[PDB]
Amino acid sequence: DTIDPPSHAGLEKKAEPFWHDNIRSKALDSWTPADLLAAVELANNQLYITVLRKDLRKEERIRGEERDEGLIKDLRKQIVELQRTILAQRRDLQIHSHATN
Amino acid sequence: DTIDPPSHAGLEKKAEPFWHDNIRSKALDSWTPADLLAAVELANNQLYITVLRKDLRKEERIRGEERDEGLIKDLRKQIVELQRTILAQRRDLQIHSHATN
Amino acid sequence: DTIDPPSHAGLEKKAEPFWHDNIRSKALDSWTPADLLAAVELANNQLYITVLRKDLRKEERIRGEERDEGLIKDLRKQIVELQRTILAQRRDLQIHSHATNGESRDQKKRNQNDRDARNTKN
Amino acid sequence: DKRIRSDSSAAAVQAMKNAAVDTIDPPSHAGLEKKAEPFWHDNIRSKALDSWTPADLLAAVELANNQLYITVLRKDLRKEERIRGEERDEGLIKDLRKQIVELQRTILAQRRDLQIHSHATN
Amino acid sequence: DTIDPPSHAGLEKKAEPFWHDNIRSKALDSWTPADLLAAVELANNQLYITVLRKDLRKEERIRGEERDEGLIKDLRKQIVELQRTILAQRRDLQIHSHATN
Amino acid sequence: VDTIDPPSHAGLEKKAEPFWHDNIRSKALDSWTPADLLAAVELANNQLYITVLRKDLRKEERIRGEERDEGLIKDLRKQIVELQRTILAQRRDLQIHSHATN
Amino acid sequence: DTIDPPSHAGLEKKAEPFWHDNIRSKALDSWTPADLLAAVELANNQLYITVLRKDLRKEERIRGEERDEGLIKDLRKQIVELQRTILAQRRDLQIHSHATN
Amino acid sequence: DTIDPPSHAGLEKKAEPFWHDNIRSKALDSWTPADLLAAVELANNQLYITVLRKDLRKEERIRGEERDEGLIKDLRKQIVELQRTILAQRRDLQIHSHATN
Amino acid sequence: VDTIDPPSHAGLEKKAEPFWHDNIRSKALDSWTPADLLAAVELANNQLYITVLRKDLRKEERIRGEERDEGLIKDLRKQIVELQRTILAQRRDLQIHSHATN
DNA sequence: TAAAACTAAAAAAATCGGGTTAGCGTTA
DNA sequence: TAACGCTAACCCGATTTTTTTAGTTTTA
Repeated sequence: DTIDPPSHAGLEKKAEPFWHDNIRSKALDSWTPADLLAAVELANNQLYITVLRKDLRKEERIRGEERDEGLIKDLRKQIVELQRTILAQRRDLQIHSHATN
Repeated sequence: DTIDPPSHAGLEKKAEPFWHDNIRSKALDSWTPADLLAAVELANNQLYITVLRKDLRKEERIRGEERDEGLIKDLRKQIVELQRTILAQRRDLQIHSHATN
Repeated sequence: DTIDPPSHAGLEKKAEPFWHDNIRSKALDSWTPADLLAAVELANNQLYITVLRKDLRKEERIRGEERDEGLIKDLRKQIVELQRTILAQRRDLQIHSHATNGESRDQKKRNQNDRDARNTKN
Repeated sequence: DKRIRSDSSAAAVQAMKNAAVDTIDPPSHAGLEKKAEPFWHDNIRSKALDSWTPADLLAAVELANNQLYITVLRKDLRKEERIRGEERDEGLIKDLRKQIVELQRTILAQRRDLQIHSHATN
Repeated sequence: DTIDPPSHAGLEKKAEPFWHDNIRSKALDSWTPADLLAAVELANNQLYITVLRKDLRKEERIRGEERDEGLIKDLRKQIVELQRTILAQRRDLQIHSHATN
Repeated sequence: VDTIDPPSHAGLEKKAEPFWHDNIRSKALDSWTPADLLAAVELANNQLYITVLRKDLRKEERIRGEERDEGLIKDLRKQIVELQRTILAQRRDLQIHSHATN
Repeated sequence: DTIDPPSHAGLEKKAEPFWHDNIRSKALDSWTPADLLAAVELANNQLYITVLRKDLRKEERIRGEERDEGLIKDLRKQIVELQRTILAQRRDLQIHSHATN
Repeated sequence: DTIDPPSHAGLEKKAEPFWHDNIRSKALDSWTPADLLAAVELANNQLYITVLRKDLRKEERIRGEERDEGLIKDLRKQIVELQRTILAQRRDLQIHSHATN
Repeated sequence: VDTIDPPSHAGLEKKAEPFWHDNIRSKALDSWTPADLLAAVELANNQLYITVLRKDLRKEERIRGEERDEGLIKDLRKQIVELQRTILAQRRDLQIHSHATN
């Protein structure tokens, strides 16, 4: 009850869980080839947030002179940029809540 | 009564109270798998504001030469950025007041 | 009647007056659990403006070499940013005037009648 | 549910009831500055008294404080513009000029949010 | 016939000509107390443009080493910012052409 | 007669009069309010000022060698675009843009 | 048949070809005096792009130490800014395709 | 079954898989010559994301003094810029989900 | 004759002609005004210029070691996105975007 | 060389044209 | 004590202004 991702698109291995969730959220007939390309980019981004968040939690534990507040500031911003991009991607595929019921 | 969060998404442990509140705000049938991924990001952010606010109140108590006005300025900005992101996330899930009232 | 704020959300103690005012501005049945979380953030910000304004008035009194014009400039900007964020928060909860009274054009007459009353008096 | 027709007798009662109570008093916790009261009274009188919610009144304090604060900054600016020679701080002059425009634009947004802009009142 | 400006608002003396022109541009009954406050800010800005333009013409006459191109650049920008603000203010009072034509 | 005269206090520059006359003729004379006429002075002054800046820019572009100031050239180019975009907004505000006049 | 450009507006001599094209693209009766002023600015800009592009092609030929990558970058940006301004100007005069098709 | 890309447009060789997917997502009669040019730019961008992502994963493996956090920051931003441009391109060709579903 | 010829003064580059012909054919010939043809030259020149910048970029990306200029690489990448976005605006302005033609 | 400050375009908020309720006098 | 004749308040979908934001330039 799913589709398999395009080979050329380059879905990361740990992103598959995310891919399956996105595809199941809209009628299977309604996925075009163009949409499936776009869905790879969405899944990759949803994965990448988990990776950056891990990086950030590490840096926040360090305390004293070693603590890099500049890096902390950057990781915080990169996480918000991804989150907002993901909202745009969802809207583009019409799998945002307004379009689904 | 509620749904359980996706394992791969990475909901932080102290964010569960927030997760439960968000899911209860809209009919259970109307949550898709894509929406549940998005709801993890919302809950994590609602938690993270409480964490930053604690950090800020600490720095504001310090007075004299030790007081870092640059860090105070940054924490204040990061808190507004999160707040505005949360409004966007709510709208995307249709759990903002207009959609529920 | 009112609602009590969520424990986990972390409403600051001196923010309670603000919380009560916001909740009373819309029908109690119409508050969801998601909205109540959002209402804590609104109340905290309405409090925090009063705190920054106090900080600013202090710095503006200082004169001479000690006067920090850079800090004065920053506090002034932070106050406008908060104010604009509060307008967005209000809109999100539908407790801004448009949502609690309707389209602008549908307020025209209501107001006229009041202006009229106010003359008959004088 | 629907609001009373502005035709109704009922409507004309509320209007007369309204103008008897001339104004509302500002929330204590909000922190209206003392010299801002004149501005507060003008804003409240510009729309029907029944139509002010508790949420709106909090927001109206922020509007009044800003309308006052413009007069304060403008005084500061006129002082600096008189100074000439080496003492003249063109950097501060530039900043005061910008802060005044930012406030002005914020005030327009605040008015619209409370529905006391001309479109809603005329 | 006209209205008199609020005392506390602080209409500058040389701004009165501008004040009178703005008030005459819409029916006298239709000015509320809130509008009159707002109209002071409009009149002060229409005055202030004339003041800055005088300052600019002075600096543009100076030539050689004394010429301050940085100040010239700033005065030019300040004049455009005022002009754009005045268009917003006009719209807010409904004395822009669309509302009066 | 054909036109209106500009408000004295507004400060229409002398060489801007040709522009003023063109703008006023572009909409019915009865339809000009006192508020509009103030706004129309700012429009005319800006339409003049573009011609002045353009002259300044063409001078600097002729200079070549070490004397050539590329920083000033860059600034004059930007100032001219900002004015042009402001003029579009001003026209819209007076309803003398093409959409309103057919 | 065409109209002749206003003298005071300052249409550049080599811009006339552009002027003629723009005027012919909409009914002659429908040009007001205000529009003709605006049309001069459009024609001057359409000319000036050709001039900057020539400047850019010169700089791109130079190679070695003499090559100014900073100027190349600036000329590239100035050309895009003009192009986008021209789109706005066209729309304002209602000689864009939507209005004429 | 498909169309062949314009020679002058310059579709990169490894982009062909992407090209085929995009063309198949809309009725063949409905592709104009202008659209086909635009579709080359879309395909090239969908390819180029895979290339940048590879570059980024390399830099993220390096640790110690050699690690360039500045380059890591830049690659992360360039990937989001491409992704947002791709959404605009899709909308322009009407092969986004709203137009096809 | 199923196309139009470009205005001489507009300055269509020689290698841009293939692009010009494709754009003109994408909309009914009667519907091209003289103003549109000027605008269409700018569109064609930009569609060409992307191919030129992309070639420049691929050269710089091959260089590795100390010679590699990451600053130039960053700039070329940005210039390519700016052009792309401008082209979308130009298409819409001429009504040869898919919505108008489908 | 990073931090502050500008600036288009997209996402959002307000407005608007035209239709439908439904209250409420007022005429009988 | 009704029935009828208006209007005000609300509603749906379209379009117009405005804010927010992603992204660039500037300045110390």
